[PDB]
Amino acid sequence: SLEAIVQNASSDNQGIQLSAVQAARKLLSSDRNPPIDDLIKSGILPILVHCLERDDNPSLQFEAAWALTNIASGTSEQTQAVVQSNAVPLFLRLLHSPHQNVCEQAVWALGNIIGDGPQCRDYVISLGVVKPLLSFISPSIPITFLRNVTWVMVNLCRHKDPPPPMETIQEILPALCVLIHHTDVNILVDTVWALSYLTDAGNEQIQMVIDSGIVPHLVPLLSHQEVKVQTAALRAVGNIVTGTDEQTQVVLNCDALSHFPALLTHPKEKINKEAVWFLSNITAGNQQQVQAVIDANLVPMIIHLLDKGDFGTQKEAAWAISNLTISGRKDQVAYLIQQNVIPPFCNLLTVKDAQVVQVVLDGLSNILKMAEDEAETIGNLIEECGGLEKIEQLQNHENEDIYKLAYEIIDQFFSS
Amino acid sequence: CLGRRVVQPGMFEDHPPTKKARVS
Repeated sequence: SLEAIVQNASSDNQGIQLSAVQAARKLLSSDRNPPIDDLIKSGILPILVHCLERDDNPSLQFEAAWALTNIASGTSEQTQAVVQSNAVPLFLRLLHSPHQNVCEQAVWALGNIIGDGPQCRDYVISLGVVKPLLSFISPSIPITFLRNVTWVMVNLCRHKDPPPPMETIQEILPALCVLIHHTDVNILVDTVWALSYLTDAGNEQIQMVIDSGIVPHLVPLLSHQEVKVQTAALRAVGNIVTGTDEQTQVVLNCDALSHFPALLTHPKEKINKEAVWFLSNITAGNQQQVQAVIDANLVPMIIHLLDKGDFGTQKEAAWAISNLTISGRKDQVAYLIQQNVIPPFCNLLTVKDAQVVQVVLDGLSNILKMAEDEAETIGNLIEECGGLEKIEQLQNHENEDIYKLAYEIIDQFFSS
Repeated sequence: CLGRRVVQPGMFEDHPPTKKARVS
């Protein structure tokens, strides 16, 4: 029973301890629904944390660290019970144990604690976890241990309020440089996900990622054989291209766009959608970035998905089209018109997502304002496909911005 | 408003876990 285990664990004799703590560990590691609450409510936690101090019995340290790892794998309440027992400084001690299993288990437990949230992340950081954690990365490290290390690194990079300290990012990025040249799939996936959490942290974090030189190593993973690596890399570079034009251009300079035909035609709708999201952040850029998308032969594929993709992909393709009109030249917009953008663009005017309707109206407005002489041609194209009637109907839409813009488009371009 | 957009809900949902138990 738990009473028995607690009584045996609190002895001053390390053999009785070891016996009881192994029993608790077994309770916590034998299935996927462990009795965490019952072991917390038994009072065992400060006992396990004390066991962590016993450098004379490494087996005891290991069993207690495993038990605490699994307790800290549960909810925030359970992780926090572990944190409030003072486990963190002792786990950081055990990062220097001569015993490999104790060391790895300590890394694991700290992973769960850091994962609970940004203030736990920053407490563990402030006590100096990063330098000893990165000191494990070596040619000789066992691969399972290295995978746990890079998972912990994912957790050090994630959470955003606040994002990790600048100094920590500076310390982690060289480790990510090393690890992104790895061939193990889980290491790559976790490395790229850590980078993607960093590039979502702010434009200054993006700049740090860029300044590390790692982007040219990240872009070619969009064609990795493993779809998990592909999608992680798409997230990482996509977050970069949410930044400034210069930051986006760093990515474009690596020939990113050549990897997208295979993503726009991927069987998985979610990958089509994510790829179009990326490209819509490209076409929101300057004239040269719009031209890069054109030159890469991606516009017909975008328009095809605007017409025949799942609705999620279609929404993203609408953004791609409309964003192109922010800074795109008259000739670039004309190329869109030649590629038959108008009918599938207009088909979206009737959906219940008011955001998409606004996006498409904004795009049609910019297109008409841009096509000085051709505005009559384009207007007739809009009329042909039924778009004009849909604008007329949107004059009755609930949303002021939408029906305002519909009135204005009709008055400015369909009232001659 | 037109322009760049952050990663959208429903994207990249196969993320690494924040926590793992060690099961035998």
